[PDB]
Amino acid sequence: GSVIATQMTYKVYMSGTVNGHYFEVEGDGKGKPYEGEQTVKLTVTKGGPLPFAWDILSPQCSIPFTKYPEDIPDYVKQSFPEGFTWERIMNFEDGAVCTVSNDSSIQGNCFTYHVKFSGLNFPPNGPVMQKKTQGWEPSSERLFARGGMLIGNNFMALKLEGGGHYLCEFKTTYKAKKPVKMPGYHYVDRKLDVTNHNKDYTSVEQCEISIARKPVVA
Amino acid sequence: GSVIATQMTYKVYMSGTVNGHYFEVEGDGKGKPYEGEQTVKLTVTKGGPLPFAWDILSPQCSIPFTKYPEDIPDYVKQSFPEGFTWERIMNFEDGAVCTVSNDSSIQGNCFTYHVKFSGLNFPPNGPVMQKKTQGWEPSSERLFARGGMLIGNNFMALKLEGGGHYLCEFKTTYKAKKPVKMPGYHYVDRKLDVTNHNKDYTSVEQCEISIARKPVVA
Amino acid sequence: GSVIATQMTYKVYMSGTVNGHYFEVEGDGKGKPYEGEQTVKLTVTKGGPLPFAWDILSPQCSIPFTKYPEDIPDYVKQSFPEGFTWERIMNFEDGAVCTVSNDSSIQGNCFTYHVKFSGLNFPPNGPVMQKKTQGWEPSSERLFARGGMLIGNNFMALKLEGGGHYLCEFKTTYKAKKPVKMPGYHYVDRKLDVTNHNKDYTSVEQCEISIARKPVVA
Amino acid sequence: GSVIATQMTYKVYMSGTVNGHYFEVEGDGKGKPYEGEQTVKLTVTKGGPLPFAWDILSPQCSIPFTKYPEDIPDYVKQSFPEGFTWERIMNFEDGAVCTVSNDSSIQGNCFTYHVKFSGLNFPPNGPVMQKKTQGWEPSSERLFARGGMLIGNNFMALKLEGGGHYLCEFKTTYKAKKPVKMPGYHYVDRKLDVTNHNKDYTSVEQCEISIARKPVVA
Ligand SMILES: [Cl-]
Ligand SMILES: [Cl-]
Ligand SMILES: [Cl-]
Ligand SMILES: [Cl-]
Ligand SMILES: [Cl-]
Ligand SMILES: [Cl-]
Ligand SMILES: [Cl-]
Ligand SMILES: [Cl-]
Repeated sequence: GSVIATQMTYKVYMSGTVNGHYFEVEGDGKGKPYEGEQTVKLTVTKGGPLPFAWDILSPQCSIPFTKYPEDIPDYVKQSFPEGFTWERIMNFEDGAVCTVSNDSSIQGNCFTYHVKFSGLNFPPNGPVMQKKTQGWEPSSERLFARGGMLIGNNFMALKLEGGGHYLCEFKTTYKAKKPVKMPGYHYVDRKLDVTNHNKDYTSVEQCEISIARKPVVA
Repeated sequence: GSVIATQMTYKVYMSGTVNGHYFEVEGDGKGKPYEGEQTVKLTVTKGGPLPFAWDILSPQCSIPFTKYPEDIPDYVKQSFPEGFTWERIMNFEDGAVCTVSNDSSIQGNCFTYHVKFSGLNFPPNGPVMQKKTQGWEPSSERLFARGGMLIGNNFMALKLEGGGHYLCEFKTTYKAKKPVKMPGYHYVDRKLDVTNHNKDYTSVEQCEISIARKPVVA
Repeated sequence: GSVIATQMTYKVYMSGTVNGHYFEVEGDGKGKPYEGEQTVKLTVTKGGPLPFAWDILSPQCSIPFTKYPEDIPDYVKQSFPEGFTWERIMNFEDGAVCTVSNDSSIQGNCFTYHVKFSGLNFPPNGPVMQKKTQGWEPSSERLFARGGMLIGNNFMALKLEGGGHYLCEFKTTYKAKKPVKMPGYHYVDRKLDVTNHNKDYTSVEQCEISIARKPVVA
Repeated sequence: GSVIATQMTYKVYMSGTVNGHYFEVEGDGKGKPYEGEQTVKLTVTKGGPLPFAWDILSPQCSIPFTKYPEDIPDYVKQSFPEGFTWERIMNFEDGAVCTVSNDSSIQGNCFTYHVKFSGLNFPPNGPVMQKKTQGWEPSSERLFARGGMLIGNNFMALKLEGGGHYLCEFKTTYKAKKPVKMPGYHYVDRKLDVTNHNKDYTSVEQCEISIARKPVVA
């Protein structure tokens, strides 16, 4: 409540590989953590232009910016100033798999995100390597507590050029760097929109709204 | 609209195996399909008492009873009177796997469900064979259209005796027996409660509420 | 050694569903269990002609007929006369999944196999429903002991019409009906050949050679 | 045949993360590529001592050193001097997942391997984070050709302290940097032994024997 301002900014430092292609990305964002609203601008600082769809990286560029009701303990925020980290597995329906690790720290009014992205087995003629994806459908992450950690499961889906979907299952484990009050079985709905970008996506702007809630039908 | 009364009844005829144990179940239910409210009474007619947790069978005992808004085409209802079928895969976090097939038909004011359940690899000392489960947490099924079919993905979870959860991923493919108007990316929230049962669950009563909706944060 | 003749015969009684299609199969086979050589004739007694590739059922039609060296304890044979059962999960690379349960008993010189097959989510335009498969490539099952059971993992592959492969991962758990001497980490190589069949595969003849061995490079 | 000496040496440059823990490793090895025999010495140059079992990294430290019969085209060797790369997915039975990318180049009598390792979701009280593993059981990789690539599937297993096994499924895709003669359905048996190491595994010596063969029972 005192550790996180109503208006925060954050920096993203991501590096990784996709089918063996190394790359680096830097971002500058801001938003209202208690409102669940945020925005960020990314810049491919190395390895660009990327030979793959930007969409697989968009969800890797900020959990603190999630609107949690008062009756539902905010796992991520509580962890600060200590901070926290998250580990993610992404299984695409065509065999591709990604493992992503994050470390979230805080310094005053700014959050710092260090991210390592590892993605491979993306079919050369698939939607990713052919850049045929058109953003993510809004999602709903199932979250529960286990071993002092918060685990989130999400059935994500990328909109395909000309109609259709490219499926991907998300599993993210959030690990606070200090004991916090564990939440109950809940969900976080999100809508991530790429609001701007250049011709080759070496520059991108993203908009995200994340709101937590109890089961709709309890 | 004319094929399905506001108040319907249905019969369930299920047979199958769990770790090689054959069994048979018969049910009698009713509800308001357009209200998404239903109830059913099950009776283990063969193989009882079952040496496993009833909870794995509860979700196998009625899609027509789902409240769909008017702006979201009801895939299942449209299929009638022709009817439809569904195929389901259940992956429990401890290795157990179940495949379930259903056939839904209609005769006047009564729906008939024929179900075949195949479940195996349930650890002998696990929550299922030890009957340590305590009902399902409310769920949220992600649904989209593909190849004239409706596919649903759900991150289900069984409440464990003494706290904790026993996870299970659901994937259900709904196949209408006739071309129908396909729906867009949506969800169906549910809460399935075992409202009554005898000492050995050879007799069970279930309550279910299923409501469809558009993404909470679009 | 006394419970199993050098020349045995067996009967197969299989029933099940594939994408909701019920069927029944009966078989009559024979072979030399200690030689790992066997043959069997199948007859679709119900639900035929099957609207799917026979190949998915061929591996479901006899572990006792496996040549085990003397330095490697034969898990399956030891279980007799008590017998044993096995549970199997089949994951095809295109999403299809099958769960199979078996019960193996013995009466004199004849083994009796009761089998329940549940398969679904086979794409309508896939190799299975389109009958474009041409038999299994020889396989190698990785076997080890756990909880008094023997678990086998196999990377199977169906030869496709015109070249190529249709992959399927096999996981089989063998459960002896009585405590037996557990084996060490080993393998069983097999070659299953459809030696004869009629136009619509309502009648089939299969040939199988199964030999156990220690790791080739220890 | 002329591009690869009968006696080669190689250098390994690996970096990565495990549950968010960054690390770096350097290796110096040698062996007889056509004999399938090789050895290598690893040194944790950064992030050591590693808080996890070394065994998960041992298989990441040399395909060129595999003995292929003459009747079976050597995919990896043919690719040189152009070289090749490989992408790997590792699924441990307790939920942990690793994605590994490699790039193999050649300069005279020395192979250079650049490796990126990403592993996460290793349970804090599991065999890996608790360093309770004792080397890999010998393995057998199922290999076949697809899309000009060679795909290998392996059912690996880590020996546990006090008996038992910690399972892990391997899937490796080999991508030659130039068109080569594709091989048929075959296998590669291996035995990887940690021949020496210091108290905290910041220094390790490994021995590997890899031999290719046709199906044992064709
Ligand atoms: Cl907890
Ligand atoms: Cl809560
Ligand atoms: Cl459609
Ligand atoms: Cl809609
Ligand atoms: Cl054992
Ligand atoms: Cl042995
Ligand atoms: Cl090819
Ligand atoms: Cl070959």
